[PDB]
Amino acid sequence: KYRVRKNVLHLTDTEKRDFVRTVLILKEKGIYDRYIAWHGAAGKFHTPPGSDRNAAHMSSAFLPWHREYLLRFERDLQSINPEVTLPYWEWETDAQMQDPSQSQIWSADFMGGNGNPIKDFIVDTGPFAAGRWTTIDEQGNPSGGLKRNFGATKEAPTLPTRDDVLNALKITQYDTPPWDMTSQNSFRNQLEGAINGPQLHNRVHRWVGGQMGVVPTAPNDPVFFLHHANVDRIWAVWQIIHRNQNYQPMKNGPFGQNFRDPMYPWNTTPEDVMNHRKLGYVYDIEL
Amino acid sequence: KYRVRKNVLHLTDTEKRDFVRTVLILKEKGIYDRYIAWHGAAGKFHTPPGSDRNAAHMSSAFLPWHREYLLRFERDLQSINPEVTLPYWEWETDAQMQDPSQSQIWSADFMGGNGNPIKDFIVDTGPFAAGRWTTIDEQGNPSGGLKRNFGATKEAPTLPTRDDVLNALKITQYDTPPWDMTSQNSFRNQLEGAINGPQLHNRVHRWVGGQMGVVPTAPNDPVFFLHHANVDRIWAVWQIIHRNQNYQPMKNGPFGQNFRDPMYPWNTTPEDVMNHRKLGYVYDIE
Ligand SMILES: [Cu+2]
Ligand SMILES: [Cu+2]
Ligand SMILES: [Cu+2]
Ligand SMILES: [Cu+2]
Repeated sequence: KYRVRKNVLHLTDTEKRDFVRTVLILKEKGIYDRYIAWHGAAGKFHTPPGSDRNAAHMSSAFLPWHREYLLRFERDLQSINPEVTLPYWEWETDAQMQDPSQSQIWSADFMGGNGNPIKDFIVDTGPFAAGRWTTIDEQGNPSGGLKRNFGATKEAPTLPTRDDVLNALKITQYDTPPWDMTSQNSFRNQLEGAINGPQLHNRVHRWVGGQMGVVPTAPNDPVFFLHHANVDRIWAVWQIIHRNQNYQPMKNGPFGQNFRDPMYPWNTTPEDVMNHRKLGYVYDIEL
Repeated sequence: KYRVRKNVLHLTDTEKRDFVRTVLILKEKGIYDRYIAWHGAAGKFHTPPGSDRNAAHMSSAFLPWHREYLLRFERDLQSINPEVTLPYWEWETDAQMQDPSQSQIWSADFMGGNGNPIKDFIVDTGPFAAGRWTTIDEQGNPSGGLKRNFGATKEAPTLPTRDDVLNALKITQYDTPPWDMTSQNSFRNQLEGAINGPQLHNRVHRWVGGQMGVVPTAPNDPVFFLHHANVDRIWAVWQIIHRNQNYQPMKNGPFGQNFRDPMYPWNTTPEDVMNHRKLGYVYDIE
């Protein structure tokens, strides 16, 4: 319960500065790119092979995989600066703004702003602007700078709402057979946002555009973690509320999606990460 | 010094059988694919990005990466059957055969044969023949069966010799800057076989052909692990010959390559695996 994960909006200027500084060190040290590689690597690991499901997306392990991912990332942040925890991007409240792109998350002392359409949507402002921050492609090579294009798409013009989130929280079953993009009455599939998609998680990715708009390049934007922190938070809340509903499938799902299978590229199981508090962190709204 | 790793040729018919069994169980359970994927994923992790070095090859970590690789793989074998250990293919003595394709390793009770020249060099004999063993491409999709094409290439018509190995054992330095394939007087580079390549390690791969001959697909062929078992043994010998040499670079190389850097996709450092005996295994003949 010790590590407290705060809403981006409640961060002090000092906190915002400290977080960015720590990320920039993770980048400079070679560590940040391991996260990009791990995420892409899970996308190529299909469960079972030739299925549309993979280790991190399109099936039950979507939630615990990303939880494990953020935890490792946070420990790395911590090892540079023990005062630093992983903030979350409460995007359903940004959604309530007349213009969500005016959110303070996108300020130059934080994430920086939207892309420059004269420079093919290259991010120009903030700590991660072209020149200060280099990106990698799906092959592991430099790809020339962060891009963003907020709301550009027809299918994802807006961020998910507070009501979308509340409706997902009403769902009873964690997941359902056949444990994929077609599952119904599935919290997992709901939060992930395949149900009449893109909705919720998938929608945020789409809305941001740039590298975030394409799954294998998504972690290239540091806001990927802030976004996923919000997803992980929504999930933790679902668990608090539905205390007897456990992870599914317990067994006899595809290998890698069961409660006790390891989650490639790790040996970590969904069981290992089910109780977030046990992992050493808590979300501010729990207090 | 408890788990002992044997020469393929010294295995009993039943050791061979149980090894084959255990591999097949690993495949069926989905665990084998993790090894294919880890290996391909580390091949796309360049250190630094854009360099020709990657986490697992063409730089210093090649030896400790694969040692860690086989360590985890053998543990997985063990969890199915505590009697099964990783054998090693001693390809330099096989090279002394008139026709190395007649080595017992390729018998039908073990690894199976060379590919069938009529059926696109699809392997059709042994436990891993098409219809009995599915294979996977660079992108993780099914791909239609094991292939092999022994000695079919101008660049590797033959396996490496006892003398190739003996010579590599003479190099004084584990490795040398710039910690890549151009490294001179480098043990790691010699063994990997980029010096006037393909030699040794590189050569064994090209000689086998099929999935073995292209690095991101190589672990589709179970013979990968037997080959790298031998590479690992060879490093083990060298370390004993040069007892006062250590791993390099200790701190000057790219991140991922230094003594206490983690080796993607694991947190394991080279340091963690410098002592194979500490890891819980020894090779028959030491
Ligand atoms: Cu993801
Ligand atoms: Cu995502
Ligand atoms: Cu390799
Ligand atoms: Cu190899």
